[PDB]
Amino acid sequence: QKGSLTIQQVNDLLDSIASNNSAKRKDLIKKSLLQLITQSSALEQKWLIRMIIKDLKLGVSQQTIFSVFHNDAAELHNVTTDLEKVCRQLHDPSVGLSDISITLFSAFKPMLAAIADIEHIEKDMKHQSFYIETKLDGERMQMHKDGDVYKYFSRNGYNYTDQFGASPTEGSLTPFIHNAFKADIQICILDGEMMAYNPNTQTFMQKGTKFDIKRMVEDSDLQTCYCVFDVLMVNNKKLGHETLRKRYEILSSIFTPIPGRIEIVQKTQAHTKNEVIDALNEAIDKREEGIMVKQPLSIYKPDKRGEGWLKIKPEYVSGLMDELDILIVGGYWGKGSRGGMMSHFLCAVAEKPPPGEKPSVFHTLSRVGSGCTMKELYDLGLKLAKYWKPFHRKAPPSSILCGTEKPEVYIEPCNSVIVQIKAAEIVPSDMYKTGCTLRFPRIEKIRDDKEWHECMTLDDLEQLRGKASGKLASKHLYI
Amino acid sequence: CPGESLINPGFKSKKPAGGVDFD
Amino acid sequence: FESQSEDELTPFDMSIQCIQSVYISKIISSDRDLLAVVFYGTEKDKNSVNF
Amino acid sequence: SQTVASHVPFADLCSTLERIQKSKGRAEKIRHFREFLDSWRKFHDALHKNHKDVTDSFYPAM
Amino acid sequence: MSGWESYYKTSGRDSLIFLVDASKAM
Ligand SMILES: *OP(=O)(O)OC[C@H]1O[C@@H](n2cnc3c(N)ncnc32)[C@H](O)[C@@H]1O
Ligand SMILES: [Mg+2]
Repeated sequence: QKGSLTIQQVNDLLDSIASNNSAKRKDLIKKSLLQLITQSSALEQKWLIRMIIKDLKLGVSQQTIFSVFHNDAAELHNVTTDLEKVCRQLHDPSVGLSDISITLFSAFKPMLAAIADIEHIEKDMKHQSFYIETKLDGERMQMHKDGDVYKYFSRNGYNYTDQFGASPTEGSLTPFIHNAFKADIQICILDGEMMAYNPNTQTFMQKGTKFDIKRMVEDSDLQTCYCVFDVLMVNNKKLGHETLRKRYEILSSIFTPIPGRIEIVQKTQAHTKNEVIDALNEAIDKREEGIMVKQPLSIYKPDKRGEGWLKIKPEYVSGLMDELDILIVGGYWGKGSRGGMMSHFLCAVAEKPPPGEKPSVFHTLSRVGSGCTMKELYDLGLKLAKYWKPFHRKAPPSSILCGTEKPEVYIEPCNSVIVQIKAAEIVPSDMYKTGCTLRFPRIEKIRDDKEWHECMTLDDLEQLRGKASGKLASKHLYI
Repeated sequence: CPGESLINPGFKSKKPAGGVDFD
Repeated sequence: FESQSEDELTPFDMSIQCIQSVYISKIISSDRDLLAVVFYGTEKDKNSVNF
Repeated sequence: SQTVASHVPFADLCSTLERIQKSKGRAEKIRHFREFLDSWRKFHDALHKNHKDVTDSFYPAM
Repeated sequence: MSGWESYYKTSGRDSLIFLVDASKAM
């Protein structure tokens, strides 16, 4: 009923757990956890479990905590992304920080983009010229350079310098991009995308979900490329308060691009809606994610969305996508907010039956667990509550055929419902019987008018997959 | 179960040797 | 550690005698078996869990 | 190298978090967090009265 | 030092639902 641990002791034990996980020693993890268990109460252990899983569910926003701590703490964290500096510098509430700005070797929360409705695009650009560019499918990285020292940070602030190299002697990008920079540039901060490049075809491989640009394989032929679209510091000159025009101009005086390893994204001037629509249609033709629209006179604002940057994707425009009518063949239980109900489901397509017969066998396609309100999920659970059956791996049912992914409970197709799914594209996979799975799947409507025997068929899925190279956005926006 | 050994489980407790006990 | 009668064995002595007897019987009979000895109620401590 | 975290039981932080979670409005949650923070800061001021350079902070709790 | 023990010290509208009984006795 009483513990004997201080905060420092708990931090030390957690540090031991993390370090020993890094060193591949599980005995020490067991010892540390045993000490925590033996020297703590039930409430303390509940909170320790929450801290280890990294979810506390306090109900109070991180912004509220920072505001209580100090008047200017969220601003400092948006620039440093390090709690230690926030807590040390802002110790006395009265004493503030004179000026806070991006600093070398300190991760800053990247500027994001907001969805755009094509009709009012001009109104979003203040009736002026704007930049249109292509959206790249890869990771987001920011690079800090001081002389021969390099550092890399991800979107949320995680260090990636081990992968890309902290010095020209080692890495996957630095030994090749070190000599790209010009003579007069020694200090630099850049923001861009990390991509995979195939030299044989000289083409960017879109990282839908595969070939691990996140961790390049030595034997693979494709290499790592860095497409830069912003500069925030050059030679003790801070560019974050300057306009996008000046930063784009300065970006051409830092490095001379070498194709395949480092590049500058092209921005095209445009001042009409028709230009935006044409760019979107061209992107759909080239099988690309979408386009970005930027305001030339917009300053950089960390962690802020919908200030000067906008994005357009085929999904955001109504009607431009193909939707799939598929059956629900299994279900899964849910987490905290939705605990005692089936939250995510496993869906399957049908097998073309012999002429004049109803489908008998089904092939799993993908799990979908987003796009339904709580009331809709409750109603769906009530409808299918009677027909759920427990799933046994040793005696799988004949009607449903599954790969490596199996449901917790399965329902016979004769008593299930048809669901409409909107997905970005169809990609190969080995966890499902169809050999393919959807990308970004969501439920658009639980069709109460479609019978179970009106489900899609493997033939239709293959036709859709081959029609447009897997991308579900094929036709062009018209106006 | 009954009359089992408390030293070597799975073996029956042997009665001590009694030698010759004339009737 | 208290003896009710002058000519009698304390509980501790009886326990130790029994432990030694079982040890000798095991050595003679089954030498591959595992035995351990633990004490509780003491002032010192020696265990993996640091109880 | 004294530290306030070496003097603060983890039970205090856990109880503060429990009170924050089992509260209705934002005012009460902020109030409990502020009470903890003010106690920590006052103890910090008391502890490091003579020392000149201090790296101690609220980081262990944050 | 005094220790950590000293420092811590530990409108709207009305809704009504009639509920009549449709039994043979009523
Ligand atoms: O959908 P989303 O919020 O992830 O979109 C924003 C992300 O898109 C990536 N990206 C690709 N190309 C660009 C350009 N030119 N400018 C800004 N962002 C870009 C980034 O990863 C971004 O976080
Ligand atoms: Mg992306």
